[PDB]
Amino acid sequence: PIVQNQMVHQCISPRTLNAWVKVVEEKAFSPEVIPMFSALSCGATPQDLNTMLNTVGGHQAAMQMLKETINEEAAEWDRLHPVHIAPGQMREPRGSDIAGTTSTLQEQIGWMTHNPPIPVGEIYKRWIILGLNKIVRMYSPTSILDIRQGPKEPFRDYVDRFYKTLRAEQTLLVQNANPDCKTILKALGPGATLEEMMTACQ
Amino acid sequence: PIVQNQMVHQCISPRTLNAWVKVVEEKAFSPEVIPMFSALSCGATPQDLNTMLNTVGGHQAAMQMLKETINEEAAEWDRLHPVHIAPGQMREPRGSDIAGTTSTLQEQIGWMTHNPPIPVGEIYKRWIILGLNKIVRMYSPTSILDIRQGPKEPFRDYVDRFYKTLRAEQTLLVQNANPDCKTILKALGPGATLEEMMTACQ
Amino acid sequence: PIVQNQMVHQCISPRTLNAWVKVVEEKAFSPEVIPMFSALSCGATPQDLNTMLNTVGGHQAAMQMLKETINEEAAEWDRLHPVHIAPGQMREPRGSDIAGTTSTLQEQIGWMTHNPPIPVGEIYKRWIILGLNKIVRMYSPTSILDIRQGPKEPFRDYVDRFYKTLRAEQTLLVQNANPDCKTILKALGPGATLEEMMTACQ
Amino acid sequence: PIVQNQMVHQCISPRTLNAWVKVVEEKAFSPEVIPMFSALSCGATPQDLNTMLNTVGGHQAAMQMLKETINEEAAEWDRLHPVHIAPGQMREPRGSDIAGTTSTLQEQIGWMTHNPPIPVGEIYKRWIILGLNKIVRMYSPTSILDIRQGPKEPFRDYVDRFYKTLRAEQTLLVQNANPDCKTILKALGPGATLEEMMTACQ
Amino acid sequence: PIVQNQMVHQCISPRTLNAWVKVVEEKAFSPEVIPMFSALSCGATPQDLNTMLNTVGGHQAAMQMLKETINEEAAEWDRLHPVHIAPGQMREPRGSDIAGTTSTLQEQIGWMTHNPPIPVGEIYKRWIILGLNKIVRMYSPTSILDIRQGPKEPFRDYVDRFYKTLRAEQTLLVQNANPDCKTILKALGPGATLEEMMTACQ
Amino acid sequence: PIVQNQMVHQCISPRTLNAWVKVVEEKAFSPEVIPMFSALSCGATPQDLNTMLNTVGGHQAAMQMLKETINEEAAEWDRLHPVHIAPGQMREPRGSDIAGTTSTLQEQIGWMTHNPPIPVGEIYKRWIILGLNKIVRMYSPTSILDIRQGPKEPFRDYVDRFYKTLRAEQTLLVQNANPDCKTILKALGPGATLEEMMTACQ
Ligand SMILES: Cc1cn([C@H]2C[C@H](N=[N+]=[N-])[C@@H](COP(=O)(O)OP(=O)(O)OP(=O)(O)O)O2)c(=O)[nH]c1=O
Repeated sequence: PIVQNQMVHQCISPRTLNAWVKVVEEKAFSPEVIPMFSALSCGATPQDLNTMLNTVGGHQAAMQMLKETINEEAAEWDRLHPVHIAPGQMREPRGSDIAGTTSTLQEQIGWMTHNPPIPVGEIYKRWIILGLNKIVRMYSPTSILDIRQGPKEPFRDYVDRFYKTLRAEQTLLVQNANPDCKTILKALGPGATLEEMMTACQ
Repeated sequence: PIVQNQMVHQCISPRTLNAWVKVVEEKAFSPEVIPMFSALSCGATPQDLNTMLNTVGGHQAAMQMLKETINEEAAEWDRLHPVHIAPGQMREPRGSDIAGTTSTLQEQIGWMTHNPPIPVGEIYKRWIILGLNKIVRMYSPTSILDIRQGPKEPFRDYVDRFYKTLRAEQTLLVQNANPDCKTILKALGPGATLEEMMTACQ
Repeated sequence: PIVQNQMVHQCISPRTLNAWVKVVEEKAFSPEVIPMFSALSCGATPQDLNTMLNTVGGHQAAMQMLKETINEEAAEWDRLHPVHIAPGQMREPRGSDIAGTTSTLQEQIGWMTHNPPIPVGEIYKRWIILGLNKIVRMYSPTSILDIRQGPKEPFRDYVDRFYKTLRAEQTLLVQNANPDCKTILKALGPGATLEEMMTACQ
Repeated sequence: PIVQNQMVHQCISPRTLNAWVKVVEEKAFSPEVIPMFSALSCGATPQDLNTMLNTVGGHQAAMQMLKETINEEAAEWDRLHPVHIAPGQMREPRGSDIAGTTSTLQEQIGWMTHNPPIPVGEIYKRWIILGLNKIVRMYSPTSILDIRQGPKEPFRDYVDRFYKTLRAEQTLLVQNANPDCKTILKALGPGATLEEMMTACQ
Repeated sequence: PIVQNQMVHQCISPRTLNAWVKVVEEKAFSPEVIPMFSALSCGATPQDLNTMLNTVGGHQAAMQMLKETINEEAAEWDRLHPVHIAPGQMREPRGSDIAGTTSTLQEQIGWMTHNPPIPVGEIYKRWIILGLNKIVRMYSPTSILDIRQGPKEPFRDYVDRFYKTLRAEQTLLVQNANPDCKTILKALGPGATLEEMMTACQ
Repeated sequence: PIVQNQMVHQCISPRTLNAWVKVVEEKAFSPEVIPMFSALSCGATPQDLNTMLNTVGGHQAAMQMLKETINEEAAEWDRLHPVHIAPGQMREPRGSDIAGTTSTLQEQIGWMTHNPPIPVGEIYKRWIILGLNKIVRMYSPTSILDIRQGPKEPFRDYVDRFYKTLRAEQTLLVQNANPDCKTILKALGPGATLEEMMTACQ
């Protein structure tokens, strides 16, 4: 990553490397993996981002879908930012330089610490996150339409399932509630907060 | 977070990230989670606070109740602090900027390290804590009225249950004691400290 | 805590937070918990001390006895140090400011780094330790009078039990020894060191 | 490694040492070991690279194949960069100096921090990585031609196996799919992305 | 401890605290605990040394024997260094100040960072180590005279037991060897190294 | 160790201490322990080297063989570097000073940070490593002549055993291969690389 000493390059830590590999191993593509990715890659260069993605051993279908989204984003970058070199001067990054496949670490550092910065790390991160969100959505196993409260399922447990599903996938809460709770919730009227719904079906 | 070097931004550490996720996994919304949240988010920016909340994988009913409390606090902020920009100048934060959904990290840093500081991290933290306290109270499973000393339950064990319940929920200690201990405690008279009660029913 | 860079404030570390919670979980109020508390709270502000106490999830009988001892110490402080403010000047701490319930972190820092310092962290720590020692003594399960050497119990094992009990609770060693060892120890005469006693009953 | 303070030498950390040994123990020569090697050896001197390789206890067939590839790369270096010393001056590195077998740590440091640098650490790392890629390929147990979708195997599971194999080893995806999915995929037409294939056989 | 920034005081780390408690829990008073104690207390003040000793929960017979040895060493210090104060000046340490029971942390720091230093931490450490060596010797369960090679016990295993015993306790190696190995060893003649003995009875 | 701030002394870390003790516990004197020793003792003083050796609890036969090799190396040092003191001047180290048994930490530091340095830490380390290599060789359980490929043993598994043995101990690879693989390997002709042998007997 690049952090403050000046803005300097630091090696990615074993701690970070291991945190990410273990998140992926334990959580696969549950939606909460994405903010963890984002936070573990704070200050990442593109080289660091590729490290993190490359150190994942399974899920190679997902990793190939990700390469696809990256190549689409990189093609769109190049459409909007065609590149035209001057000895000792900073060249303009192309999509593949942002994605770290045709740029050196030194180039990456030169862009990211330029004044003003060309934040290649943050641009690449957004393309990766875009890819990862597609993957989360792909691997979401259940439609929110199939999350319905069981006859002895506590409302709270049902709400947990409901919003967990909506998170991966992205009135009905009441519609999908069991008969007894639905009756209570209908009687609460419109404008009830979630808190008030949950208290009423407790 | 922002800490002293100057007040500088530092990446959230894997240690912190993992500590918080593991607290939530092991303790759910026992009341002791709140001071742990507070201490793990020392110096947090709003971006860091969202990271911590976003990395929680379960409990999405609670996470949605929290969003509600945040949006109420943010609406009250905006009622009290309407915003009116000057090139290169610091804009005034709105509720959604404090909550980190419409402000950049750079803006956040600019507010929090301003002289005088606009402590958006601490303001957001208070809204989050307000939400989390509601959640603790919601998930408290037992009324203090139902904590009563068993006939062979050691007084100390009963007192532990009593104050654990009162903590989640927020004379009777004596009223709820078993017959034998209640007699002893009545004889102690008013003004007995807890220490003296516990020694008397040992 | 406040440590040297100047004396600066630093966030409490996840390491410290977790160490303390795990000590309490594994050791409850064995006497060795107290020096561990003391060492983990090195440089603590009152806010940090409250963090550490607040992050404990069980033992709420003990935590309430502790609040009592704190309020007594704070009432005695106020009796000895009544407080009489000048714009931009440092106010004098009251008991509740020392205990961190009515003082801000900034006030705490201002007292503790004043020249000369008003060491609110160290004063509060002593009140806490006073409370914790009462708790250790309360939860000590056995009178030293009931620690007696078993007929086949190795002397060393008996001495361990004896001094472990005396530590929680706070001639007889010989009196409480078994017949065979007592005879040997009586023959050693007065002035024997513990080492010499232990060697004689080996 | 050499990192920024100046570019200074730092001892390899126990954390790094243990991370690498544990990667190798758990993952052997799965392809994801290589980027982990690369990232754990960030800033490595040749001495550090030899440390990391030497601390591996098993896999000595692989370690000897690696020595072979290193000696070939070192022989090619010497062919392209023959060496011709001046008291107190920096000598030119030979292959065996790059590989750290005939150079001291001090020499290594002198090359790597020279202006301009003679990046012996990065040159050696590339030879090692070249060797490790041969080893990954050797130990790849399955031809991509033998990865075929089972009749009840979910497409996603089959794609994972397919790209995992291709990664170790380095139209057919459709050819190797089961009859039912192959029919769907043929109907999608050419130019389908992987995402669209995976959605169609879901 | 006191370490270099100036010589400054630093809080004892949770890492150190936990390392020591775990050594004692796992190893009791095997002789190898002593060098670990020494290395974990590098730069320790007397306050730190007391912390480390006080955080041990079991072994209170040993801890009381240690207090005895400390009080003897402290009495001998006072015999050799009687103390005779000048406002704002450094007083001379007595035994009990060296052992940290009557000296403050500030006094300790003032002695240890004086020019020239009065190394109270190192003096106390030597008294502690003296005590701990007595304890190691006390708890050594076996005389070296009872370590004899079994008829099918590998020589190496026997030598391990022999020198392990001698270490706790502090020609015969040959005398205590089994008949077959003793014959071989007698034939080797005098002046054989241990290496040569071990090779001969392999 | 001594590392860069100036070259300053730093305490050995609990991390290092524990890493070494655990390596020895898990790996005994497999050859890979030696490079781990070397890397964990980077910058070690002789005092640190003795710490590391002294903290090992088992293997006291090996530890005594090591003392022997050290005393031989130290006797050879003294033969080549006899010592002839000037108030406030640096004395010349004898073998026993290099091995840290008759030199103080301060002396050690004075030698190692002298300009030019008298690298007592590196000299002692080489004597230790010399000893440890003898120990590795002693405890190597099998002659390379007894490593022969089983009739259903995969060639790769056999090569692993072969080079693992050669490493502890320090044409035949083909001679010791099973009949079927030996035939293939004979047909490959001379000059085959290990890679080509392994591919041919796959
Ligand atoms: C002793 C022991 C530790 N662990 C883990 C628990 C801990 N997880 N986290 N932290 C690790 C210790 O690594 P940790 O102390 O976190 O080291 P690091 O992350 O490098 O931080 P620093 O060195 O303090 O700067 O080992 C275990 O799983 N089982 C065990 O028996």
